[PDB]
This record gives sequence, C-alpha cells and structure tokens, in this order.
Amino acid sequence: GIFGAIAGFIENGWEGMVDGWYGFRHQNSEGRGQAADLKSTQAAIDCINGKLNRLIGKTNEKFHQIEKEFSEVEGRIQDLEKYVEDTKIDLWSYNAELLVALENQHTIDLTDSEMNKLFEKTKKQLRENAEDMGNGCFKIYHKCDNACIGSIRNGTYDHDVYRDEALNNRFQI
Amino acid sequence: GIFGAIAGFIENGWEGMVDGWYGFRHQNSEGRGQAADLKSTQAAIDCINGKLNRLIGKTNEKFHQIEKEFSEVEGRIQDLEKYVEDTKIDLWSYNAELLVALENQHTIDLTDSEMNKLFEKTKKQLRENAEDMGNGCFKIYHKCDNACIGSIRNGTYDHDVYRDEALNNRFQI
Amino acid sequence: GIFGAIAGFIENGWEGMVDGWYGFRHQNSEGRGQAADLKSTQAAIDCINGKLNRLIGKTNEKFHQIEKEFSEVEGRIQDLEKYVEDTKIDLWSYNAELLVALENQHTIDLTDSEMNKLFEKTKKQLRENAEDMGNGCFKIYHKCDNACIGSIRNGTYDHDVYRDEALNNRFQI
Amino acid sequence: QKLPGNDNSTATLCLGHHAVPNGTIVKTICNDQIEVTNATELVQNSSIGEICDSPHQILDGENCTLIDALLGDPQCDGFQNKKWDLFVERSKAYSNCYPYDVPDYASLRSLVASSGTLEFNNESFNWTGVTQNGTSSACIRRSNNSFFSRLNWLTQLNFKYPALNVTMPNNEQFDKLYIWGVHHPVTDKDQIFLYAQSSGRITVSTKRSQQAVIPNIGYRPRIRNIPSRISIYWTIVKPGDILLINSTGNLIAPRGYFKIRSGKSSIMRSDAPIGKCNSECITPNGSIPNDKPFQNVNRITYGACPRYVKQSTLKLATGMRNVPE
Amino acid sequence: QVQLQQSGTDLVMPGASVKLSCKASGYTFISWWIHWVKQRPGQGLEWIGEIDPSDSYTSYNQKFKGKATLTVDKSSSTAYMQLSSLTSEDSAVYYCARSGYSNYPFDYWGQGTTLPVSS
Amino acid sequence: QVQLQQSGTDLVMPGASVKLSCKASGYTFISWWIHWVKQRPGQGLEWIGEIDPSDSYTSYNQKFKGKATLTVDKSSSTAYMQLSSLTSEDSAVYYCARSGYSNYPFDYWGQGTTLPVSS
Amino acid sequence: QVQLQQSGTDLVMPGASVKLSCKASGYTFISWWIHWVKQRPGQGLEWIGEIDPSDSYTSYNQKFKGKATLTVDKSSSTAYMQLSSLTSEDSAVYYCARSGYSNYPFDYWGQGTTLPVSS
Ligand SMILES: *[C@@H]1O[C@H](CO)[C@@H](O[C@@H]2O[C@H](CO)[C@@H](O[C@@H]3O[C@H](CO[C@H]4O[C@H](CO)[C@@H](O)[C@H](O)[C@@H]4O)[C@@H](O)[C@H](O[C@H]4O[C@H](CO)[C@@H](O)[C@H](O)[C@@H]4O)[C@@H]3O)[C@H](O)[C@H]2NC(C)=O)[C@H](O)[C@H]1NC(C)=O
Ligand SMILES: *[C@@H]1O[C@H](CO)[C@@H](O)[C@H](O)[C@H]1NC(C)=O
Ligand SMILES: *[C@@H]1O[C@H](CO)[C@@H](O)[C@H](O)[C@H]1NC(C)=O
Ligand SMILES: *[C@@H]1O[C@H](CO)[C@@H](O)[C@H](O)[C@H]1NC(C)=O
Ligand SMILES: *[C@@H]1O[C@H](CO)[C@@H](O)[C@H](O)[C@H]1NC(C)=O
Ligand SMILES: *[C@@H]1O[C@H](CO)[C@@H](O)[C@H](O)[C@H]1NC(C)=O
Ligand SMILES: *[C@@H]1O[C@H](CO)[C@@H](O)[C@H](O)[C@H]1NC(C)=O
Repeated sequence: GIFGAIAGFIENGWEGMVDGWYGFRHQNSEGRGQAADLKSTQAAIDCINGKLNRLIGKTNEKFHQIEKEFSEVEGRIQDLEKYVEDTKIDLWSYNAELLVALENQHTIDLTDSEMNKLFEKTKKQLRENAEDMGNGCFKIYHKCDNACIGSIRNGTYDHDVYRDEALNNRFQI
Repeated sequence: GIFGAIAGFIENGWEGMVDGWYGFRHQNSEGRGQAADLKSTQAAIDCINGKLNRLIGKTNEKFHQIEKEFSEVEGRIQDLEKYVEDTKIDLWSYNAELLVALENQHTIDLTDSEMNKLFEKTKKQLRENAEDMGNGCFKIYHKCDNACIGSIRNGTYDHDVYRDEALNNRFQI
Repeated sequence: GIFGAIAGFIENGWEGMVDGWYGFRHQNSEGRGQAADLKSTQAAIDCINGKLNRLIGKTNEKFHQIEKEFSEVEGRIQDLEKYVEDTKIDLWSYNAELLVALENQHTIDLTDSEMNKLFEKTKKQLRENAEDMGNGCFKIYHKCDNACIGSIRNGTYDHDVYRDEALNNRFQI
Repeated sequence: QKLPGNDNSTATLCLGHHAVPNGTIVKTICNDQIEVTNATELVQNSSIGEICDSPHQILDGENCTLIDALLGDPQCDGFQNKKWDLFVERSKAYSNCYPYDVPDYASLRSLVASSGTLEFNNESFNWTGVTQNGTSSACIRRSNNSFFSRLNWLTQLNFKYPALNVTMPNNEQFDKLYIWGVHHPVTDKDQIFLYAQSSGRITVSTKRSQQAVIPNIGYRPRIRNIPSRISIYWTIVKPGDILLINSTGNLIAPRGYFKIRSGKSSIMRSDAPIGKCNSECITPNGSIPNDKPFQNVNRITYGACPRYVKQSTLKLATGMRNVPE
Repeated sequence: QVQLQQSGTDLVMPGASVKLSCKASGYTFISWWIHWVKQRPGQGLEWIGEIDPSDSYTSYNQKFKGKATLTVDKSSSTAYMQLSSLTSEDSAVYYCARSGYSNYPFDYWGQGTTLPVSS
Repeated sequence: QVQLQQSGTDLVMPGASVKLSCKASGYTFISWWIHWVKQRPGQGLEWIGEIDPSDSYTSYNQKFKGKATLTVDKSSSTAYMQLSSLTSEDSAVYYCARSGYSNYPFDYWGQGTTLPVSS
Repeated sequence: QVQLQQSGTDLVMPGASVKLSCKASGYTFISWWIHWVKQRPGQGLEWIGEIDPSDSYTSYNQKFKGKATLTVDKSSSTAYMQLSSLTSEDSAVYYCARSGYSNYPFDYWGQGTTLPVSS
C-alpha cells in the first residue's frame, strides 16, 4: 500500500459494491447514485488471476524418489538422505513464504495503484471544473454532476461547455 | 520504482530532525520553526521493525547433521556430501542476497512513498490556498499567527477565512 | 505499482525517438520539434545496466562434482544422487523464474515511474502556466518560443515573467 | 466520505473500493497481520483419507511386501506377472515362508519398484546331477511344504553334488534381472546333508561384473521354526552379456529373468484403503487435490503433487485490502 | 445470515397513523440502504421510498410523498416507515428491502407486514 | 528492410506542373516524418519542406513557399510533391528523406528523381 | 567528536565593544543552528539570539535587541557575537549552543566565555 489511497485519503471502503471493485458515488440534484468502474476492476482481476494461473496447477511430476521415512538406524546414508530432505523442505518452505509475502505485497500495491490511477484519471478529466477535497471526492462546480453530464465519465467528459469557474471555484463570499 | 521525493524533489535533506523521520519546517512572520510528523515516521518505523521481526531472533534448530569437514579423501559418499553442502550453501547465499536486495529496495520505495504521501496530504489539506514551488515547499498565500502552521500538521486545517484572501493573493495583476 | 504513465495518459510510444528513452515534444508558432531528456533516460539505463552487471558475467566456478548421468542401475546411492541433482535443478529453475519475473516487474515499474516523475517535474515547473490535458501534453497559455520551450526542458524555467499572460488566458480568454 | 447536503449549484463525486465485510488476514513484508477482502489457501491441509486408482495403476500390496512378491511367497502368489505404477505396502505386511535377509534390501526394493513390473519368463536352466524344487516346512502353499515360486532350492542327489556350471546369454533386446541367493545352514552336519560338501561357493558373474559369495554356517534365532537364513542377491544382464552361474553348493538357483525397465513406477508405505477417484497425486495418508501449490500432508509423494512445506497455512491475497466501517 | 425481521399483521382504524418496523440483523445496518415496497392484492409491486441509515437521506416516490416518512434507529438497527391518513387504498402488504445503495437491486426482503385498513 | 522507392526520371515541359512520388515501405508510415531535399548539379543540397503523415503538417522553406506542396497518401504509404510552374532553375535531383520528426536527422534517403525541365 | 571551542577570557573596558567567538568543529556547520546564552553570576540562564549559518537568519530576544549582533563565518566554521556598549550589567558568562533548528533543543554547549566588564 504505497500509493496511499485505499488506507489513505479514502477513509473507508464501501460495503454494497456488489458488482465491481472500484466505483463512483455521488449526490447531485437528481439524487444519489452509484456505478462501478469496469476497467480498473478488470485490470486488478486480470493481474490477480495471472498470479492464480501461475500458482494454481502447474505441478511437477515426481514418480520415484528416495526413502524419507526410516524404521531402523544405518548411519551415513540415513543421515545424508535425512539431511537432503530437510534441506529441500526448508528451502521450499522459505520459497513459499517469500513468494506469498511478495505477491501479497504486490497485490496490495497494485490495488493502491489502481485506486490512485482511477482517482487521477477522474481528476485529469475534470481539470479546473472540480476541486479535490482530500476525502477522495471531487466537488464539481457547474450543474448535473453525475446524472446527465456525469454518465460521460467513461472517457467522454467535455470539460469545456461547463467551464463554470465563476460560481464557486474562484468566488468571494 | 521509486517516487520522486526523497532524492528528487526534496532536494538535500535537513539533518535537523533529531526526533522524527519526516516533518515540516516553516517560515512565518513569527519566525522559522521545525516540527516532526509522528504518523509517517511511525508507519515507516513499523514496517522496518516488522522486516526486522522476520529476521532477528527467528532461527531453526539443526541438532544432528552430516559431516562437513573430511580429514581423509574418499569417493562417492564424501563427494556427494560435499556436493550437497555446497549446493545448500550456494542456494542460501543466493536467497540471502535476493532477500537483502529486495528488502532494501522496498525500504527505499517505502520511505519515498511515505514522503510523497505526506506531501500529497499537505497539498490536499491546503486546497487552493497554497502552491507547489517544486522544491518541496508550499508557498502559502495567506498570513497566519502560527495557528495555521499548527493546524496543518495535525490535520485540523480548513479553508476558513483564508480562502478569499489566498485567492486574491494568488491571482493578481 | 503501475504509475499509469506508459500505458495510462500517454496513449502510445513515440517511434522516432532515436536518441534517449524519455523526451518532450512541443507545438509553437515557430513550428514543431522534439528532443530527448538525458537525466531520466540515464537513470533508467543505469538501473537496467546495474541489473545487467549483477546478472551477466558473474559465474561461480564448480570444478569437481558428482556424476549426473548413470549407465548402470545401482539403487540407494544413484537415487540419492539423482534426487540431489533434480532438487538442485528444480530449486535453481524456480529461482531463475522468480528472479526474471521480479526483475521484469521492477523494470516496468521503474520505467513507468521515471515517466511519471519527469511528467510531475515538468508539471511543477509550470504552476499556473500550463494545464494537464490528460494526454501527456500541457496546454501552456502563453507565447512560448523555442527559447522558453528549451528552458522548460532545461530546468532554467522562470514561471514568473509569463505568469500574467498565462493567468489571463487561463481564466478570462 | 461524508457527502454535503445537496446544494443545487455544486455537489460532489466520490471514489471508493470494495471492502467486503469480515475478510481474511494475510501476511505481507511490512505487516504480519493485514486484512484483505478475499484470500485463497495455498497449502493442502488434509487429504480425502484414502488412496484411489484412476490415472495410476495402483497395486495394493495387502499383507505382502514387494520383495516377498518378487521372491514368490505363497501368500503373494496373486502378484505373479503383475504390473503397477505404485506398489502400496501396508504396515500389516509379513512373511510366511523361509526366512531371508537381502544384504542390499533398500537398493533391490528401489530398483524393482523403479522397474515397476513382476512379469517373469521361465528359462530351461541346465541343472544336471542335482535335486530341484527343495521344500521347507515353514513355507506352506495349498497345505503342503513348498518354497519360493521364483527361486529353485538345489540340493544333493544320491549323496553327490556336482560342480554347477551353467550359462544363459541375453540374446534379447532388454535387461535380464536374475534373482538368486545363498543358503546359510545351521550346522556342518546340515550343510553336509544338504549339499554333500563342507563348504559352498557361488560365483555368479557376467561380462562386466562378478559376485562371489560364501555361505556362513552357524546358528541364528528361529523364525517360523527355522534357524537358517537365505541372503538374496541379484544380477542384471545387459543385452550381449552372458550370465555365468557356477557353484559348488549352497545355491538358491534362479528360474528366469524379471524384465526390468525404466518408467514412472515407485513404491509407497501406506495404510489408507483403495477407492475410486480421479486424482493425480498420492500421499501415504491418501490422495490429495493437486490444485494448491503447496502441502503439509506428507513428504512422500507420487505423481503430480504439490511441494511439501512446513507451513500450516499460506493465504495468498486474492482480493484487495479490507477497510470496513 | 442476513435477516430483515418485520411485523406480521397490524389492525389500524382508517384515518389513523401507523409506524411500521423492520429490524435488521446479520449485517452492518449503516452501510446498507433500506427501501419500502407496497404490494396490493390487485396491483403489482410499488416502490415507496428509500433511506440511507448513515445520515438519514430521504427520497420518496412522487405518489407516496406525504403518505410515508422514512426514519431509522441506528441503536436498535430498526428502520421505520410512518404512514399518515390511512384510507381504503392504503390496505396492502408492505415489504422492507435491503439493497446496497439507491440504484442497486434489493438483496434481501422482509417477511412483509399486512396492514388491513378497515373498520 | 526499410526502403523509399522513387521514380527514375520524368520528362516535364517547362511551365507545367509535376507530381513526384516517394513510396514508403518496410516501416510504419504514420510514425515517421518525410522530408524533401533538392540537389542541383552545380549547387549543394537544399531542404524544401517536411510533412507529418499523421495529420499532414506542412512547414516549407522560404525559397520554396510557392513552389512545392507536400501531400501524403496513408492508404498507399506514398508522399507527393506538387511542383508548380517549373522553370530552368528547377532542373535538379529531388530526394525524399525519412527523419523521425522535424528536428531529427534524415535516417534513410530515396534513390533520387531527376527532373530535366527542358523541351 | 562534536565540540564548540570558545575563547578563554576577554578583559574588556566598560563602554567598549567585544566580538566573542565560538569555533565549531566535528559537524557540518551550515546544517545546525547556533544560539547564545548569557548566565549572570547570581541569576540564571538567559537566551539572547539564534543564527542560521545557511543564510544568516537573525532573531534575537526583546531585551537584547540593540546589544547583540550575531554573525557567522562559513569558511572558518566560527560564529561571532558583536556585543556593543558593554556596561556593568553585561558582565556575565556567555555560552554558545548548537541546535537542530530554532525550536530544536540546545544539543551541545561551549565551554563558556567569561567577560569581566570592569575598569
Ligand atoms: C544355540 O543357541 C540357540 C539360542 O538361540 C538355540 O536355539 C534355540 O534352541 C531351542 C531348542 O531347540 C529352540 O526351542 C524350540 O522352539 C521351538 C519353537 O517354539 C515355538 O513353537 C512351539 C510349538 O511348536 C511353542 O510351544 C513355543 O511357545 C514357540 O512358539 C519348539 O517347537 C521346540 O520344541 C521342541 O522341544 C520340546 C522340548 O523342549 C518338545 O517338547 C517339542 O515337542 C519340540 O520337539 C523348542 O522348544 C529355540 O527356538 C531356539 N531359538 C531361540 C531363539 O531360542 C540352539 O538350539 C543352540 N544350539 C546348540 C547346538 O546348542
Ligand atoms: C492539533 O492536534 C493536537 C493533537 O496532537 C490536538 O491538540 C488538536 O487536535 C489540534 N490542536 C488544536 C489546538 O486544535
Ligand atoms: C540551459 O541550461 C544551461 C546550463 O544549465 C545553460 O546553457 C543555460 O542556462 C540554458 N540555455 C538555454 C538556451 O536555455
Ligand atoms: C464476520 O464478522 C461479522 C461482524 O462484523 C459477523 O457477524 C460474522 O458472523 C463474522 N463471520 C464469521 C464467519 O464469523
Ligand atoms: C493376509 O491376507 C489375506 C488376504 O488379504 C487374508 O485372508 C489373511 O487373513 C491375512 N493374514 C492375516 C494374518 O490376517
Ligand atoms: C546340459 O549339460 C550336459 C552336461 O552333461 C550337456 O550334455 C547337455 O547338452 C546340456 N544341455 C543343454 C540344453 O545345455
Ligand atoms: C520343479 O517345479 C517346477 C514348477 O515351478 C516344474 O516346472 C519343474 O518341472 C520341477 N522340476 C522337477 C525336477 O521336478
């Protein structure tokens, strides 16, 4: 979590987002509304399932090996076989622990990156028509923020016909 | 991938922090001052101490093993024991090198991320009342009686009366 | 930890950047032109070549080892030797795969981070002189010829002599 | 995300994430206990409890060992000419024939399990002047005194034991495993009565190896009322080599070759019952699903199996970080 | 599991006021919205209004504007819906439903409270 | 490999107009700029103009402002010069050059189209 | 090791000006602030002024406004103090103190320079 979004300026998550992983939520004149962002959610699912295809399955076939349980005491060969098996088990346990920790850290960093990417994409779409309040929300200044000129935050925000900086963006009380 | 603060935009370090790792340093009409930020310092200290907790004190008990030094010269069994020990030593040396490099890279990334997160938190707190000078400082366009400098650091800073005055100072001539 | 630059707001790479890896490109009243950025390119080249130093060239000397191919069929010792060699090969293959994946991910994150850092540096150079168009180009709202374009590419930016001309066109126009 | 009170000139658009309630704790490199929305288990904790034989030709050893089935134990006569991919030896296994002790038991068991077949071809060996098919009271087959079915106990004939000298070349295109042995009598009187000579000597040699053994006459603790032992040796004859078995006494003569090969067979020590599945991996506890990368059931595996680790659980972060409330 | 416990049957005189209840259990009451649907025996389902338990956000249907008022009790995890000036047309089965947000589908429904408005 | 195919020799009467061609192959035509150089037998190389195949950006030399017009065909990957009012001073070898952008060296050149303006 | 070497003892006539010295060694001089504390033989410690060696930023006490003048020499790593118009009340021990910043504590102190102002 290095981008500081999921535990940063977003104070808490949203229980009830049952369709997507990242989304938009608003309260304009036409009432409250929520939508999910398919692109960032799909990218996160794509990378996590790439990890899942790397890990789940792909098991090497080991048919004949050495004896790993001994019912008697022999000496040199018994000690060597036990040492080899213990070395292999310790090395693979370290590999498993390091892989799990590194991939969990990368998953959390990827989630933080996707949240910050969606936030910055919305900020660059809005330009000077909105101010970031630091809660992850965007105070949008013109009219009809996400009902009729705000379903177009799929990539088609005009941000020119609603250059309303005189209302409250640059105004004196 | 590092962020651009620790060695980039934050130019040359400060050396005056004897209590914290990250913090603020201002110049108001009441004079200059320095103060540390406990939250980012504590987060970096927590992750670094966790990385130390994975390593310091956690050792595996290996009581009986194979012989690793041979006074006499022998054939297959001695060669196999030497090969097994050399393989284990080389694998653990590679694991140690990779672990040290990965944790050092992640510590540098974490410190860079924490400095950038504190800068972005301050930028989001200041809203349109302050400007990014590129040196890492914030040209705050409203005077204060050090109460604003106190309220920015803990997190209780609002636009207050210092919004119209800040906008008038920003947009002149 | 994708910063969302190489595949984000920068839509495509520039086939034609024959020197350097990152660069600028302007559109003035004196015509079009573009040039590379030496610092970010050199930093990315330095990290990638450092990975190349730690990978290419450094090899361990293994003179005498155990037999790895067997023509006859003895049991206990040849099966421990085959098991030891198979264990070493599997561990080193896993190490190679994890190393290649981690270094490739770090290289991609680094090359995204350098582009994002250079973008943020040239964004902080022009405080209210340019706006983020979100495609990677900045709408700079003043008469800028090749002298000030190269000043922005240079680090000798003034951002004060053009501030009035870039503040009238930014708001009133 | 405290939204303002809906002023009809300016309002807000907020961003958020998933945060399913009461997710799963995973481990990272900064935090040892961080909560995420979803996580998968990467360590196979438990098996189904039984071995089962869809992809692999699992052969239940029952109360028979692999070496006993190789030698031809009367209780293991049902394993003759039987192929397998995994011989599951049971802890209830025992021997009900003449006592024996292979000097390289682990190596012989490993090579026979790697060959993975018990198919046996009889050869018309030229034993002249001796008595074949020696029987013992401790080896009972259909309520009669018998012996190992794949081993020929050769004794005296008319108080004479001519010096054996035979030859069976490997004119085939495969290796020939000859299982033989030396009988260790209990007394010099018993050795004289059995083989007409005070001391025996067996030299089973090929074109690249020789094996010379000496019987060790002496008393031993009684197993099945037998104070004698038979140490079992083996010889592998490559194509083009010649098996020369020459002896003057105490020979447990072979009956043919066992057709060792190379493949994917092994041996397991287990007590799980055999059922029906479709499972690639077999552990001594039982078959496990090989969908998880790791396991903690057993270090002994057969087939496409997860790697054994010492960890009990390893939660891979399948979802995002869970920030409730 | 998620349950929305509702009253069974309330006998209310015509022209009076009733305050229905819908106890929420098995989930966090704050983070999930609560709706109200009225179903007549001779008509289909009719959405009345919605409430946000976090800050008591109200937005009703145009038909049921002065008829219904939606309130919540975060301490007892119960959502109320007060009916005013009950007539013969108000005699129907009322359902409380948990959706997830305003424009999200109703995940779990209540048992339904039959309200016979008769003398 | 990358080539810039051109016509060999065109015989044009004086006072007429010609449309030279420079077929581009072996590379992405949009991503790389196309320039134009004229070389007289008694003079040095002279840069005429440049074209951006992405959006047809034109910037000509001051001496060749009213003489040459640069156009591209994105379908056939060809670049054209529309020479107007050819005189005796226009008899030279014309090269088309691929650079990469406006301020970059000409990576690959054409074969050279000789244009003898005579009767 | 870090230390602040000072002059031993200066015998200065009353009504004259003195320039005390505090040589800094063992640390980077420009990255640490230097303060000045006066201790009367009967009274306690009294802060006078602070200096930032990076840019010679000055901020003195209200009482010691026209008395003290703090200067630094980055070449010789010495911090001076131009005391002017010495009187009978100026005869005290003067200390120089290293600091992280203005509000950061006095990390290391000098040996102290006794200044007997007598005739
Ligand atoms: C060198 O030293 C070794 C020491 O190990 C001696 O070996 C032992 O010799 C004795 C004597 O022969 C053996 O004892 C015999 O055991 C047989 C097996 O016992 C099992 O079966 C019977 C039923 O048949 C059960 O009752 C019993 O509980 C066991 O389960 C017995 O069958 C033998 O019985 C014979 O003798 C008795 C009289 O004592 C008769 O009544 C019987 O009918 C029968 O004829 C006998 O008891 C012993 O097993 C040997 N091994 C061990 C490990 O002790 C050598 O004998 C010795 N050699 C010399 C030359 O001194
Ligand atoms: C700043 O934070 C402190 C806690 O460290 C606390 O006194 C309060 O929240 C803030 N100060 C003031 C004066 O409000
Ligand atoms: C660019 O910078 C260099 C050195 O920093 C110097 O030539 C000058 O300041 C700048 N030149 C131009 C042409 O902007
Ligand atoms: C998870 O936590 C919730 C309360 O937040 C609780 O109601 C639920 O029973 C928990 N789940 C399990 C499986 O215990
Ligand atoms: C050995 O196995 C056979 C068949 O599986 C069984 O009939 C016999 O009882 C077993 N022997 C013992 C001692 O249980
Ligand atoms: C067996 O050996 C005898 C030796 O007397 C010999 O005469 C006979 O031909 C041999 N038979 C075979 C099949 O080798
Ligand atoms: C010995 O027994 C085998 C059966 O395994 C039989 O084929 C052979 O003829 C017998 N030999 C004699 C001499 O009885």
